[PDB]
Amino acid sequence: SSQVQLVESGGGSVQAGGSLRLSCAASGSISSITYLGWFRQAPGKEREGVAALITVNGHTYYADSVKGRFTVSLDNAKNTVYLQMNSLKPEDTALYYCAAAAWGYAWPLHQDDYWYWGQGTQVTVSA
Amino acid sequence: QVQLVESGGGLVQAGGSLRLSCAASGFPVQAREMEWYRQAPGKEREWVAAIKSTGTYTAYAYSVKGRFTISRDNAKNTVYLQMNSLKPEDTAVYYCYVYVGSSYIGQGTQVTVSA
Amino acid sequence: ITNLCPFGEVFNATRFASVYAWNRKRISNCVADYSVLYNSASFSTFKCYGVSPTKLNDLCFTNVYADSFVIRGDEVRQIAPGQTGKIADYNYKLPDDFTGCVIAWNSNNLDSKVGGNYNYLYRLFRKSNLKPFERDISTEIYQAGSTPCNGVEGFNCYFPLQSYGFQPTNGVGYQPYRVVVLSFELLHAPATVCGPK
Repeated sequence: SSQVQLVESGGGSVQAGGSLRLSCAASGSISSITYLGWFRQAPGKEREGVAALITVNGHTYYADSVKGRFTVSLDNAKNTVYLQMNSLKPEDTALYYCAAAAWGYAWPLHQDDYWYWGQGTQVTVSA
Repeated sequence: QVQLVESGGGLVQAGGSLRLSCAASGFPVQAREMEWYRQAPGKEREWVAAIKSTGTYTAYAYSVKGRFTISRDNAKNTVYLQMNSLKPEDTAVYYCYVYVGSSYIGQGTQVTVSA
Repeated sequence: ITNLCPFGEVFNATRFASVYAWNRKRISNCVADYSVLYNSASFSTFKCYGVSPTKLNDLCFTNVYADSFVIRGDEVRQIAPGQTGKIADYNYKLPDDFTGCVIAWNSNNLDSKVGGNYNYLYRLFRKSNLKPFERDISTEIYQAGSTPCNGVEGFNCYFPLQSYGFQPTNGVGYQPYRVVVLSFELLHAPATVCGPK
């Protein structure tokens, strides 16, 4: 629904070893947001969790594949959550979604929980 | 109606290999977790392995990890259990299992490993 | 009120129940601090239904129930209203109108063992689905064929329980997780479990 609105930006094409920074701006019922997740999906594959942040305390979770390379962070003033993606590799190529939840937190991420979803931003990493 | 049919068992020497198959009907194998159990007469049923397409995709019992590999062919709607380095303690009836609104388990296939 | 609620006895219990024999502890006449649990570093799941998790300390209930058990990580999502699967259907069932929270954490370093831990069990076979908050600890032989079993495990006569065989080198979805379900009960009696102040 439209209670929480998420707009992503920052995706694009980069060579292996480069970096990107995804942004996700939240509006609407923002005080209800308990949890922010970054998912990614390549066509035909699972929409998998990449990273997550608990809004009450800023605690973060990361998938094993991106630990040490990705960082998720929140600017409360701008109500914007960020995914800094360093040392990118072709395996990171996917459509990346920002998602917001109000029911608490759950790691690993599962898309079948009730989420508010951004529109998705493509990341394409070339060898 | 859901059905599972195990094939591939037989008599093998220790150190040998066997490829078991589980032919599924009534549901897509890629849409459900599917599992292998095994049981020898007078012994407790033992969980062997699992495969699915979300979260952790495969898993194995401690004593078969590194020797067995579970896989899936969507087009043939079949799950396979490749068993290498077989030992006499692997002798058992092997059963394929799925939960689709209720529990389904096949008739099984006999595996016997001589020393 | 007066004394804080004994949540430590639930979350820090050394032994946890098998899911088929899930444990329930009633909590009443105490001050409940849910925020200190929610804000901690302790849990990988803290998901609520019918209440906002960040305002739990603002609420008052007649009783609280704390159910606890161990399941696989990728089974934690069956501990929710409206779910199906062998856990939700044969082991522990939440009602559609559940009001409460489900809390879980990875317990691989406690409940898995080199060689496999066989102590934790789940029900694999049952004639029908559990009612919400029902418990079934029977070990009657399950008659899968036309021939009666007369209490003997054997051909088409299944022992209904199954060991998880938790072992530490599988991925987290097949590792053991400890689960605490907090049910918030509001009757037509005064509340005895409120947040602080």
